[PDB]
Amino acid sequence: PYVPVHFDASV
Amino acid sequence: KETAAAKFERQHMDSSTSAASSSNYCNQMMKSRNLTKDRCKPVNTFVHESLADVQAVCSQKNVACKNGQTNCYQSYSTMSITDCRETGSSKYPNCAYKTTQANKHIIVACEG
Repeated sequence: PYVPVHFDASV
Repeated sequence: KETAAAKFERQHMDSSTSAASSSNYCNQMMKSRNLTKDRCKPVNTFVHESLADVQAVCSQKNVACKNGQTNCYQSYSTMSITDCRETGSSKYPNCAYKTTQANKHIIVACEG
């Protein structure tokens, strides 16, 4: 499945 | 070896708390999550939401990552997050962080 692998930023 | 997905949960998920409860949160969490093992990670963000809610971000708003990659996604909703940033007194192995609570949209890179 397609999952989060990196936290890029908070906006 | 630890999977990139598993590394994501360890480094950034904190579904057991709704928000940072004290100034010591970052210090305690960075340590317990093993983020200060080889050196002090300078910045880190924890998300205080269910894993399912964060996993769903991979099907939300597709956007460019800060480095130009095209597999980033922005949450439609704001989330309870904690920002951890190294303090001037931080010195490996006694890594020290400032805890900042916030509610913002998150941007993650997804793979599958």
